[PDB]
Amino acid sequence: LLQVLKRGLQQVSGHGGLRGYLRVLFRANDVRVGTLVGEDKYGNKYYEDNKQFFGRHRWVIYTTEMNGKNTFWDVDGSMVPPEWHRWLHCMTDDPPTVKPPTARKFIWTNHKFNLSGTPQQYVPYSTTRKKIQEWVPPSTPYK
Amino acid sequence: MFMINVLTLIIPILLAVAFLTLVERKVLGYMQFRKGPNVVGPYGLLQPIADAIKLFIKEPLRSISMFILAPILALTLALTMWIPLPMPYPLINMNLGVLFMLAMSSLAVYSILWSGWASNSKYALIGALRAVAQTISYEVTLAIILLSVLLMNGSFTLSTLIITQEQVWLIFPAWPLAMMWFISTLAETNRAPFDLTAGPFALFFMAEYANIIMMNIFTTTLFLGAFHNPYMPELYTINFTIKSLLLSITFLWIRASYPRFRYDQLMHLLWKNFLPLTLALCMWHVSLPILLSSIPPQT
Amino acid sequence: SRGEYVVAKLDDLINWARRSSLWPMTFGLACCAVEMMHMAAPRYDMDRFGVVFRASPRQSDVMIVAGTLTNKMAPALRKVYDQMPEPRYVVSMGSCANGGGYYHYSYSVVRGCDRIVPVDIYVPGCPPTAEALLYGILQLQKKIKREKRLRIWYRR
Amino acid sequence: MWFEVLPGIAVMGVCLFIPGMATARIHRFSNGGREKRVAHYSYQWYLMERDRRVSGVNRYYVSKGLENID
Amino acid sequence: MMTYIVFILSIIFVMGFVGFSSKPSPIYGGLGLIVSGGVGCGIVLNFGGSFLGLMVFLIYLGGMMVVFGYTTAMATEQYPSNKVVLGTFITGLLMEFLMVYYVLKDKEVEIVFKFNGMGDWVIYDTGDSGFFSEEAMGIAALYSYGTWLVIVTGWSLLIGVVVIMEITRGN
Amino acid sequence: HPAVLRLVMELSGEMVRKCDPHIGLLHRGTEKLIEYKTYLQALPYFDRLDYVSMMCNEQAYSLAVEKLLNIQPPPRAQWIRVLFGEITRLLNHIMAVTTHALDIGAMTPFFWMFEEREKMFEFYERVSGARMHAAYVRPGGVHQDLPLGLMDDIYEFSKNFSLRIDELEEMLTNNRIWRNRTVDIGVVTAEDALNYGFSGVMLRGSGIQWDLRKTQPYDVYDQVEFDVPIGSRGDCYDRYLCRVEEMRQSIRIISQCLNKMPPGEIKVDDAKVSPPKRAEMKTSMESLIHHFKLYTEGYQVPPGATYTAIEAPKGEFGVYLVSDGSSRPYRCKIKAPGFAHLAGLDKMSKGHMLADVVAIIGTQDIVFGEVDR
Amino acid sequence: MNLMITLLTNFTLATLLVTIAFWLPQLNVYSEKPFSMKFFLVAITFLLFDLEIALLLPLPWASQTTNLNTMLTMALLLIFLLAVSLAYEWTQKGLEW
Amino acid sequence: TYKYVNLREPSMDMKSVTDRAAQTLLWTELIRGLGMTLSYLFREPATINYPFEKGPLSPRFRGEHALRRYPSGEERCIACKLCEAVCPAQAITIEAEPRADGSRRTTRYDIDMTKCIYCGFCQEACPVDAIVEGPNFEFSTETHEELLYNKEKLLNNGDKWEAEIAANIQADYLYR
Ligand code: SF4
Ligand code: SF4
Ligand code: SF4
Repeated sequence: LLQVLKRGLQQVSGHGGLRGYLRVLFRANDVRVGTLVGEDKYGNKYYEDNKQFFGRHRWVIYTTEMNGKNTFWDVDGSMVPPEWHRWLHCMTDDPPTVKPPTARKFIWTNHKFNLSGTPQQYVPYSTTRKKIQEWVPPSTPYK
Repeated sequence: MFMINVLTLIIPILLAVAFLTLVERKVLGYMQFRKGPNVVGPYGLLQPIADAIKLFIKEPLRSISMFILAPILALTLALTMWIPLPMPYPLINMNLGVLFMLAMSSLAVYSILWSGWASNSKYALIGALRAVAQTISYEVTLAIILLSVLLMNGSFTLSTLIITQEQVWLIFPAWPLAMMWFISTLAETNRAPFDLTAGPFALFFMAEYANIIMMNIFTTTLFLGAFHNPYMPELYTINFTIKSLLLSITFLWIRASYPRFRYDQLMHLLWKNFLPLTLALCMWHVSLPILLSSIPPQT
Repeated sequence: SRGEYVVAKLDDLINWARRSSLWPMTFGLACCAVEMMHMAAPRYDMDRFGVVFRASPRQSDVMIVAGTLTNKMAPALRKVYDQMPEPRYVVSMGSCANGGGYYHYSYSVVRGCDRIVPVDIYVPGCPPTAEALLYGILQLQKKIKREKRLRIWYRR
Repeated sequence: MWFEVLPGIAVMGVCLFIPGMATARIHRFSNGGREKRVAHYSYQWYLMERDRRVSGVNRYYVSKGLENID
Repeated sequence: MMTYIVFILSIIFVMGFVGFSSKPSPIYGGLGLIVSGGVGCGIVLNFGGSFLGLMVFLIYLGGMMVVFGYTTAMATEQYPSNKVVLGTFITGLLMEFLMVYYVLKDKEVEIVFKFNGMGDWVIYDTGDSGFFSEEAMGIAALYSYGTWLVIVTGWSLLIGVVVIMEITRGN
Repeated sequence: HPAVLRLVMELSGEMVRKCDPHIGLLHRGTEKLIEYKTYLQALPYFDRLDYVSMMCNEQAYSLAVEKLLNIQPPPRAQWIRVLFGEITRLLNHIMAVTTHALDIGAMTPFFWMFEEREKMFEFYERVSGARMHAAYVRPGGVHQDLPLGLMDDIYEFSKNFSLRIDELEEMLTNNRIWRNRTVDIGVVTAEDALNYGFSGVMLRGSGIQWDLRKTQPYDVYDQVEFDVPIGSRGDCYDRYLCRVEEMRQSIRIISQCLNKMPPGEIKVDDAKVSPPKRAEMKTSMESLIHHFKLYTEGYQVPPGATYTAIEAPKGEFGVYLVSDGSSRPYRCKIKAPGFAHLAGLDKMSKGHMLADVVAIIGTQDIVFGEVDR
Repeated sequence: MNLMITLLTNFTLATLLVTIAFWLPQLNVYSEKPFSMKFFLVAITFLLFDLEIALLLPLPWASQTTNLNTMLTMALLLIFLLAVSLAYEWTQKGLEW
Repeated sequence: TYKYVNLREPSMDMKSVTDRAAQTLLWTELIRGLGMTLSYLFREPATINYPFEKGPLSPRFRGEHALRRYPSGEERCIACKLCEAVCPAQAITIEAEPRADGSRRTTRYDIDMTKCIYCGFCQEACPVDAIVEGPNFEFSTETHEELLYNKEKLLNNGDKWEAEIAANIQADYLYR
């Protein structure tokens, strides 16, 4: 029984201190840190452990204002870059720093996340020009 | 200091029932494969607190005097029914307290019927009438079994009961009587497998679960416990509290497992299985002290 | 200024208490009800968030319309909708519910559920994954976070 | 695991521990350290009334021990 | 909050009796009779009273009003006031206030009696060495002395059971 | 109150007079919409008219079009179709058990077997990509065959699931009060079983030794070892027992199907009905023409009417096609076991009480989507 | 009167809980819009068994007296009569469904 | 080949009938049920912490309805209307015009994400794999206007990630 009491102390002390323990506790839940696999732009950290079952493999820890939205709290999905989105959904067996990229020059680096309920959100319209081209009345008079 | 005693009783009933709700929800969660709830705050405490708050800010709508008078009776029972419970020094040294338990359970039946009348002529009120009938079919069993388990204790005073429980527990001289009584506690708490069944829902819900904690504390006092050592009563308080906690977890744990009866199967089972067996165990408990020459010291 | 500070902290407190748990009633006609039951699963808990399945309409916090609304269902749908407490929010789950879906060009099918109740969250998919529905419920919580109710009452 | 259900159990057990502790300390605190004299019978009440009478303090628990022998 | 606490609870007791004998709707009458039974229990426990008053409180409140409200709710409706009911309440309240007037402002009240209306601590014992109760060995008779009485009582109740099932369609 | 249906029960007190289901609260127009589409377009209507069975109805419609069209599916596709049909039968039976459990009370094995069903949804996801509405079964074989790394996962699930169904029989099934709930409710005369047109697990559970797999084997079911349980009495405890034993026989069929998987073929070798694979499409000309016209117009069908029926876990799932010689169907109807089981509710509820009526509805695998057509 | 003080405090605090449940929300926003016989047998059945419980239950206070034979005799007679009433309605198929 | 059930009689041997009587009057298998439920109590739960730990998926999941473009080139779309020809909900709306360069292109390309039943026929019917079902699952949009994707929405959507979609296609161009 003492070893279970022993291993929980290393989760507290070895995490980085009681500041970092309480931080990741009140972020959502995590006390299962101990692998420290990857990290990425927007500063997010990616932890893959093996001794847990299928599903607790890969977990993400976000940052504070990666865009300026106070995302210390209130984290969301679509705050992931795409290669880590292939990673963490358990579609593969490779951390995406093995080979991320593609050699095509159109791909963003902002990765504009979910935005419904903002002043900057999508609107539908028509991608179609003039339909029937109404008749132009001439400007000159007859008397 | 006496109103301070009252406040130290009825301020932890709110915290007790709310933390009971988080405990039963977490316990059901781990009975299944669920960590519910743990995300909302540190191990889910602010979630029941703020959820109680949200339930108080629901703004509902609507006979009005009856709708007032039912949950006020329910919650004043939930307050006024922890008075003689002898956590070592009880609040009022009643000469008889178990009959007060029976009387205020009947007042809870009043509460349920008044709510059913306030429900304004519904198939729900027919069902609530049936629930009143099943709830009233239990105070026979509880009073007769309680009579037999105090018969080995002489007086109604319940301090004599805490004297009786020093040598061995009272669970050993009456175990099947205790089993039937614990099933009757499941019965009186109106929860699983004994079901079914607007506002103020927080106050009514509070009344039901304070009734649960009362029945479990009274179960723990009636059948087992520890020794009242004076000039350190907190030892008895701790051991009593631990045993009552384990019994309440077992109570929700038995609720976690079985489908609920049919109403007519419930009546059939109640009468034709508990009621002759109660009478037979009770007449044997009557003839027992005359055949062991051990009648308790009725002072 | 200090009254503004008090109203801001109190409004944030009561909005936080509202977005705390939010137990719905599971309306659930068609196969999207099965997927609601599968987001009640052990592998995706509603109960981690205070979300409880409870068919009691008079204590319903939000309401999840999921399934295929019909002409015979719609009057009873709004009659259930009106016997609900006044802070109410609607999650339309499912391609059928949020715009008719596969049975769109048909009689006896209401074209979505805009035609009965106001809708707040649209989560599409056929069925929407429990994953996606839970992302929708988190976005509902953040909609509740941005509400400024008592601030508008104070500057009213 | 159920290591996490134990804080809820412990906090609710603290909420169950508090009223008995408060009651017992108030009895031992507002009766001069002596336990509050439980009384059920008219004999004991008569004894308690003559006890609070002969003390002179108009408090029954002062108990005026073995001094008025002379 | 004075000497006459038994008298005040008696006044509220008479108030409850007038409250359901002013002929209301019967569930309101059951409410008022629950009030009356509670305060009569208060009166008898003021006389002490430790056993018998709270005893039959179980049978009276714990066994009768529940069945009365049960039958009242299930049988008829009176589903949604009249001057005769409130007028009976007016007359009962006025006669109660007249009794309060003639008790507190005079010496004695005589309808055909001699009531000395004052502090009713009289009569009471001078603190004898009872050491059980009166009620304790009182109702702890019926078994060493009550041969005939409880036999005919239980016999009457068994006949009551068979009468009830016959009327409600024996067998 | 959730179950969703209208029921008008006129009754004498707590017993009965006459109880009638008003259904039609859910009517969508599936038959008319299939009458205005092609076959390949209107396959997902067949996927979701029953929505719990997600491959049995696929299998039924594909066998309907093959039976009308006279094209034998290739053997490896037949064995894969058999494997997914038995997985789907397993899933529908375990849902029926758990939904009767939560409809009566019995809160937790619901959650337990839903964890098992989440594992099987993971298998469906890896195979097709859908969560639940995996179309995946074209007329004329299985589209887009299963990836590498699946059969051993099925093997591990099979062992774990035999243990979990043993633990379910530990929890319930000689449970005292659930048996006391269900003893003698739902008596069914065999004449009433025939004239009222009950099919499947009702006929399995009361009397007649009648199974479509063993009377008209529509596929390679004639090569696997199993036995359908016969019901002894007209009640639902016994019918529960036959459901659980059909689950375990489905586990046996899954084990033999893993042991008998030939490495043959994916689809038919008929490039006028099944579309060609994409590489030979983008190389060859005829393949491109067949892809193009097969997806615009659809394959033509010889005219006539046919009927076929297979084992849905509710019963005789019948699909009846009327096909004018064309690229479109002309009419289709679905003989529904749920509709047939809902038909005899007066005889199943004449001599009981309303809580037991709710138990009668719950113990028959109803969805009220398939009851609609 | 100590218990009267307890009853008064609990009643008043519970009424304050009810008025917090009702008259708290100051945001006044938008105001908007046959019986059976076998129910009755159970109540009278309970009633008569409760009356015989009232006859039985002062038994343990009586346990200290000399006439033990008559006590045991009439006590067994009372429980036997109660069980005879139960067996009478049991064999005359009364409380059945 | 059948196995009919409920073939046991209650044995009139005294051992079996007294074991069933002690089972009835001692409440045994109810305690056995409690033992099974405690056996599932002390296990470890299969609950992924969702907003951090996202659930497992497949390489062939059907999500976003994105579009693609050529490597160092313009839109992979041709506007040959096969996807509107096969779309069973008829959610696809295509109006096509060629530009002045001569190659055939579009004007308007609409997906009713309301009407979309997410088959995959438009993925498995386009001859060039222009429209591709995305990997993700998050649409979750507050207004009914905003779930009606236009062509430029799909282009800014499919250009939000290429290497994801191309990685899935390179993993999955042989089974289909
Ligand atoms: S959207 Fe799809 S899964 Fe949901 S009810 Fe409609 S057909 Fe069923
Ligand atoms: S997306 Fe593909 S199928 Fe659709 S019009 Fe464009 S090229 Fe044709
Ligand atoms: S998945 Fe189906 S409904 Fe959706 S756009 Fe593609 S073909 Fe149309």
